[PDB]
Amino acid sequence: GQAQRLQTSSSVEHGQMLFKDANLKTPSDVLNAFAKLDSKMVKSHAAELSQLAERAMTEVMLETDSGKNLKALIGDDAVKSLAVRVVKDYGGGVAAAQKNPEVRINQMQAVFDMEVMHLKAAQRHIEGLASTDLNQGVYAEGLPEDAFNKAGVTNNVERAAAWIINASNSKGNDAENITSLLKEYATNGKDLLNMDNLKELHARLVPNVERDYRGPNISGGTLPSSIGGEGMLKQHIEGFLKENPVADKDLGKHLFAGVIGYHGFTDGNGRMGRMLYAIAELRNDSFNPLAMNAENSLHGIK
Repeated sequence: GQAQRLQTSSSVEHGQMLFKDANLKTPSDVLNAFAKLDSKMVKSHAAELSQLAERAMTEVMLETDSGKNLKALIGDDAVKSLAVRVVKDYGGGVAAAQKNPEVRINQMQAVFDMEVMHLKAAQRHIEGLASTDLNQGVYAEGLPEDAFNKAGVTNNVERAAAWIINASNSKGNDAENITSLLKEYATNGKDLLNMDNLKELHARLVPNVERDYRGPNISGGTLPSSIGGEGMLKQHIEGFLKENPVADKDLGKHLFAGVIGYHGFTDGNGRMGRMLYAIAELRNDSFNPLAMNAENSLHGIK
């Protein structure tokens, strides 16, 4: 039955079962079979055929050169999630599987290639910071106390809170939450180089942010897809910053650059980036507020 077929390990066994064809050996073979289906069969099994087309298109896409390029950048889970959404958006469902799957597969490789280009453009800038002097020039430029700390507090945790609060134009209860979270992560020993930990912080810092999918920009824009940007942030902190360790006094900068520069969240990137910078600073017994020039140099967004 359909329920049995859905639990197969891939579209190949699923197709073999549904199409009663043991000669189907690849996901391309499965897609090529769609043109051969009689019209009544296509109507009576429309729901399952939509699932199977999506599974087979996804599998084909993950083995393309661009699919492997994305895998290299953001890893298996993230590329699979992305591949499914692109197939849903561009794959054309059962009707396109019947009529012209190769056209769809080609179009989706162009979508993936655009995404790869955009992630790599951010990556050149962000990983480039590991070879720049972040203590001179703009990378060093600071903010006058009076711009964010009118009250004139001296304790570094309160100064960092004021800086974050001012940058987010945060008020009342929202500002109190920023302050509480900062104190909490300054002292809780939680590993920042862990995307799960960052998503938990983000959820409390930016409550009821909307989590909606944003796909690759193929219109001229360079914004990463939502999945792509989150995958790059994850690989940045769990991979790049571990293989190429940075100095404690520079970690905040690299976290700030990574979050905002890769667009690691659907919203509240600025708040997260500043919160991670401040936490890194405080754990290094310091707090140096960033000049706007320095923020712009770090995240590289224009």
